[PDB]
Amino acid sequence: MAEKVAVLLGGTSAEREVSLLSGQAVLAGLKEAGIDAYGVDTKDFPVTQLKEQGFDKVFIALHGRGGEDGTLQGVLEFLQLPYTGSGVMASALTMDKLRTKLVWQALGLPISPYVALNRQQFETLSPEELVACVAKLGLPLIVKPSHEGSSVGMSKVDHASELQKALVEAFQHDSDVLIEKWLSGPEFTVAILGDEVLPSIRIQPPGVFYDYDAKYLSDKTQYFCPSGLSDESEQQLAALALQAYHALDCSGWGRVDVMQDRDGHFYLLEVNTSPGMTSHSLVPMAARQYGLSFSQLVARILMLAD
Amino acid sequence: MAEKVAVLLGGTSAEREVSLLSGQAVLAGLKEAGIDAYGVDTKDFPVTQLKEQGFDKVFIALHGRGGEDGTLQGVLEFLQLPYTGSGVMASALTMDKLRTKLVWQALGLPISPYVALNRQQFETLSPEELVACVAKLGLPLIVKPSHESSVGMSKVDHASELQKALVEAFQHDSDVLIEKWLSGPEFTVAILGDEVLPSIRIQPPGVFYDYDAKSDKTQYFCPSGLSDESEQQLAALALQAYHALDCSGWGRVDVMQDRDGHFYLLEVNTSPGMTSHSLVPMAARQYGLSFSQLVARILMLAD
Ligand SMILES: Nc1ncnc2c1ncn2[C@@H]1O[C@H](COP(=O)(O)O)[C@@H](O)[C@H]1O
Ligand SMILES: Nc1ncnc2c1ncn2[C@@H]1O[C@H](COP(=O)(O)O)[C@@H](O)[C@H]1O
Ligand code: NA
Ligand code: NA
Ligand code: NA
Repeated sequence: MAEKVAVLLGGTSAEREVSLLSGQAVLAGLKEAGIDAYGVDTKDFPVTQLKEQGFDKVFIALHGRGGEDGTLQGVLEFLQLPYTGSGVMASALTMDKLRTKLVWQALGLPISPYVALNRQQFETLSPEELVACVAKLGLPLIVKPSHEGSSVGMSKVDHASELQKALVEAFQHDSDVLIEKWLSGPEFTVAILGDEVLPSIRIQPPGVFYDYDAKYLSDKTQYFCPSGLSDESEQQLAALALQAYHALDCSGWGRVDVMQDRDGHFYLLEVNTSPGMTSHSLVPMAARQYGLSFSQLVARILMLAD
Repeated sequence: MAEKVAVLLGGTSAEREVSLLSGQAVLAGLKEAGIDAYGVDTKDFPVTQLKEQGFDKVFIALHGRGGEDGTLQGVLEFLQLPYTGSGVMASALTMDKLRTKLVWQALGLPISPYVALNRQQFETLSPEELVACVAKLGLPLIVKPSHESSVGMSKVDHASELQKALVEAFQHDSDVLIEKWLSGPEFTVAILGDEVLPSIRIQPPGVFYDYDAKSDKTQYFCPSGLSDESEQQLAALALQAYHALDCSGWGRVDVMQDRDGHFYLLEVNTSPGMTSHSLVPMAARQYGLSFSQLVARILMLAD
């Protein structure tokens, strides 16, 4: 019989409202393609019952916790249902910004100079020792929790005297914290669809961070596709992005986040393994510039689930 | 109302028979400690219904696929049931010999000199170019799939044997590793929470400690023969390796020495065997734990 496809949407993360909109858009595009798709709001329906309900394949339009972090991927693996996007390991690994950075560094891929600190060091070290620990990074600094957490707990530290309060804030959210040399920007994202690298997008957040307000709420964020990069720089960025995505064992689709420093060198930030899928979200924008309609995009993502 | 504990055992992986034994043992030990535990053969009972069935906490005594690789951990995270051993990421990461190696490498942890090949490379490059890729490693070499001790491993003694090995490895995975051969001896270090248990020296019948080994020629030595000072160095290295991969609860770290007596990290196993002939129970005996104490302490680390 024809495949019955579940579009997982909404859920219970902070990104619920955006996921409802992703899932709505995905459903309409699947419908336009003639795919027998059904919206499943996982706040109300347990994912562990999908095989029992008669689904054959899963389109993941969830964002954040319980959607893009390996938990859901593990449930679908247990159910033996094919599903979109990256597998368990890559989905979880991409949430862990420390271990993402370790993998990339071992491979020789570029990341901003940084220092990692765990809670037992933080409790053991004085403020002045903590300042000395990061002095090699210069000023300003970015301090963040190591794990992805809807953008929370990050600070830009302009003076050494401010480090302590930034560490206290970050350690409210995670027991590993990262202190990074500040990158000037600009910021970019590079969508990946199976083998294919899509046109980059330049991202201009309204504030210091491309955070939850910037990504999902504000109209002040600006995006540029094409990005403005030269052909030679676009080629270099594309190859870098694909290397970063493979480094983490990603598959199906995703997006790689990159920033430049003052001299134009690219640095890798992270990979998003369940990107927004509203009609004007990044991946649909990159895909339209590449030549795919929204419908074709979601059909392709789904064809890559096997 | 005492907590009701499921001991997940058997399942459907290649390791099912071993897992039945591990599970049987675990179940007996938990009950011996006063825990209200039940055996649950996951071949017959779906892990998705554990909460519906009234279970409060889970001891995972499954091995291999669907047991120690993150998939089960994802289901138990969804159900919000506390469980033994490492979480989703560490459980999955520890299956990937490549990305394990990369994490350890970036932290400055000791691993055998190696060269990683992806498939683009195998199929592009000619047999002579591939010999040349790994020249700097010398001889002899081990060739292995990045996932799965199972199939696909070779020992390569001359450059001319390499192609054959790369072909056997690439039947099984698209990241393949070529490493400098380490002389041994080989050791394993069980970790229980924060505590490192006494090391075990492992003498396999042949070249690999690999399943047939995990024969009845396989020999284990505990004490391992290391000095107190080396045991301390090993214990610290092992803990660092385990924490590097985000492991928790318990597990086993596999390490080898080289010709200069330095230790090199091999892998971390996140759901170890618990049979009468298994390594973690032997280390636990050596530390002065009963098997019942051992399993209760592992369960106590689940919350
Ligand atoms: N080292 C850095 N320097 C400047 N901006 C950063 C840095 N790290 C993160 N950001 C900003 O914070 C956002 C979220 O950080 P992250 O989740 O680490 O990518 C990025 O998309 C950037 O806008
Ligand atoms: N580089 C190496 N040199 C020597 N023996 C190895 C090497 N790598 C693996 N082995 C053997 O193969 C077994 C399984 O390897 P692994 O799956 O990488 O942990 C180990 O327990 C060792 O007995
Ligand atoms: Na992810
Ligand atoms: Na529109
Ligand atoms: Na594992």
